[PDB]
This record gives sequence, structure tokens and C-alpha cells, in this order.
Amino acid sequence: EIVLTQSPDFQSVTPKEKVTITCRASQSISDHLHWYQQKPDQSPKLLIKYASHAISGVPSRFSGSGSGTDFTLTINSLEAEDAATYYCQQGYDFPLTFGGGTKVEIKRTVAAPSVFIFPPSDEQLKSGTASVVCLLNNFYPREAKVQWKVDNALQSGNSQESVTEQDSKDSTYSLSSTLTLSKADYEKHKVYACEVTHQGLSSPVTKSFNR
Amino acid sequence: QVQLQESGPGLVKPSDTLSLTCAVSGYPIRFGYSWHWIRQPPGKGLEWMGYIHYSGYTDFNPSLKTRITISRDTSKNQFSLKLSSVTAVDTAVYYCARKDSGNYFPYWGQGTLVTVSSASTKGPSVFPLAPSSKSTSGGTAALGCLVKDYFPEPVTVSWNSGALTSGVHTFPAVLQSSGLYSLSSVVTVPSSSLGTQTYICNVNHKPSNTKVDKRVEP
Repeated sequence: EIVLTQSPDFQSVTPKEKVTITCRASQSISDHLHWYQQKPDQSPKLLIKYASHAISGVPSRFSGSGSGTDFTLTINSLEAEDAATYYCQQGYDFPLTFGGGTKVEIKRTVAAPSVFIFPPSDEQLKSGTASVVCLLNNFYPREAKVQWKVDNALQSGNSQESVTEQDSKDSTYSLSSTLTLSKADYEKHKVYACEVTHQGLSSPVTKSFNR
Repeated sequence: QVQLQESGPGLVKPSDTLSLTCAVSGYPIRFGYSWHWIRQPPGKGLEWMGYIHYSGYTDFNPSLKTRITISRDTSKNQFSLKLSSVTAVDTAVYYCARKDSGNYFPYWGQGTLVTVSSASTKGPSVFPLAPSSKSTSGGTAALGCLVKDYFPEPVTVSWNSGALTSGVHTFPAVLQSSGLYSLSSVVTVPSSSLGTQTYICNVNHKPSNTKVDKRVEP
């Protein structure tokens, strides 16, 4: 089994800039090497036929080069759509193998999160459980802090967070924090608050509701 | 113009046998290119399992072997995959492809997920999230459906039957303490639109065969 090794395993680049990825191989694979682009929740896409032959649909920005032990994929100008993970695989010999994969994150100018808060549904109160969610809409970078306050009391161990993949268009992340409480405990309180701390924000922003 | 699609069970108990089938359309397997099975565990790299030639020839990857068998049914234009003594590691998305020539795959399947758990299936509940109370602001507001307590993944959410696709964020599910997946899908719309425009989340769940639609109103 031939083993391919890509570098870097993770990469963060500014838009409209050159991006390079290297793929070193255990044995010389000569001409036979291919490149794939895999966006999240999608099947890999053929970027480059063996050596550097373009694919019929791949932009001019996408390229490649190499022979023997070493191969290099180059993105001449990084675009918003390029946000994905890239794999290299070899076709020299069976069994076929793929690279470790290279994730490329677009480094866009910092933007502040648009925060919203949602009260639990009346239909959910009947269930006996109450879930409160705080929304952090579009924001870069991905790093963010969420604090839950119930009647100005800091809560811990009852919140779960989910983060989405980088957007194809605006290259911005999105985060959702879910606070789960029993109906019994949900109604023994008045004020619920979500505290968001981000680079875009001068001071921590809190969005709250009552009743 | 070749297309491939994979279908099978969403969930399989451990120590059982995984069975999958890929359906080829626009080209008969009996002639031409050889056809492959590729899997990718969540947040990990792709793994090549094996292939079946048009000729009916079959070869496999040495690792994972003795568990894998590939077969085809030319009459239905299909080629199937079987994995035995399945464990938690085998949890992955599975791909259909075409070796083509020179061992590069130009055409890939949509990909189907299979998860290995002894747990049973549910059964999602769909709860609406209420949009902002400030309708006078004229700015952008946000609403969404909450999909909770289902197993296993995945679930599919769309808005207004696919009419509304812009500014929609569907968060990846997280495993709750209850042992049930849950997620929220939200979309930002102009606050002025709330009165005139109606918003509906189209939620669909294949394993439990559940299809729920929910209107979102203040």
C-alpha cells in the first residue's frame, strides 16, 4: 500500500491570494497522480487528471504540477467558493489510496456576529422540557464565547453548541447555542440572557427576553 | 452523462452485515469502465474498498478484507457492497464511482450514510422558533425550525418547498445526553416581509419515514 502525505494538513489564507498544497508519495508514482476537491456534505470533485491535465469545468485559477515523489497543487487566486478540503490520490498501483486531506480556510476581514435569541415553543412546554436557543448568525473568525444567564445567574452544563461550515459566498461562520431546561425549572425564573463575546464586538453583547 | 446513486439501510447493529447497492443510470455496467466503492468516516479521509470490472472481475483492498464482498446485478444495472462483522469504526458515508481509465474517478455518487449502533430509531419532533418582535425596525430578522430527538442521522430540512434557499443556515446535529440527535435550521428575512410572507420548514426523516411541515409565526 502506497502512502500519500499532504502538507499542510490545515491552511488559512486571505482571499485573492496564492494557495499551494504539496503531496509527497512513498514511492515514485511517475505521471500518475490526481487531485480532488471535497466541499462539506458533498462528493469529491475531480480537479486534475494525472499530472496536471485540467478537468473540463475547473477554473484557470486551479492548477497543478509534479512528477516522481513530489506533486504540487496551486490555486493562483483564492476565491470564496474555494472553501473546502482537498485530497490527493495516486493511480500508479493498487490498492488505491488517498491523501490525508488538506483543509483550506478563507481568512476574511473580521465581522461582528448578528445575535438573536429564541424562547421555547408553547408546543414544547407541553412536553415538559424547555429549550432556549441563542443564534450567532454570520461571524469571522470562528472563535466565539457564549454565556447563558438565568435571572443573572451563570449557567453551566446545560448548554450545547453547534457550529456550521464556512459559507461558500461570504465565508462567514454561524453558531447556535442551545439551553435545555425542564418545564419545572424553566418557569421558576423570569429573565433569560445570551452573552456573546467576539472580536467584532467592542464589548460583550447580551440579547434577552422575559416571561 | 453517467449518474450513480447509492441506497440501503440507514442503521445497522454491530457484529451484523452491512449491505449496500449502487444504481447506475445512463450507462450499462456490462460494457465499459470498472466500478468502485469508496467510504469516508466523519471528519476523516477517504478509503478505497475495492471494485468490480464490467467483466465481472473483482478485486479488494487488503485492509478490511475477509469482511468485504462485491457483487452485481447487470439486469438492474447495479453493483452491490457487503461488509460483515461490522463495528463502530465502519460508520461512514459510502460512495459510488467509476474507475474510468488511468485509475481516476470522474463521476461520484450522491453518497449515503450508514451508522453502527445498537440503538433503535426515532422519530423527530419539529418545534418552531419565533422571529424577532421588532417588526418596525425594517431590518433583517431570523426564524427557524427546531428538530429534536431523532435517531439516527441524517435529516433533511428545506424552506417553502425549496423556493427559499437564500440566507438559510442548517446547523449540523449534535448528540444529546438523551442519546438522540438534535439541530436547528434558521433563515434570515427582511422584517417587513413577516406579515405578507408565510414561512414553512419542510422536515424529512428517512429512517423513521417521518415528514413534518411547520409554519413559523410570531
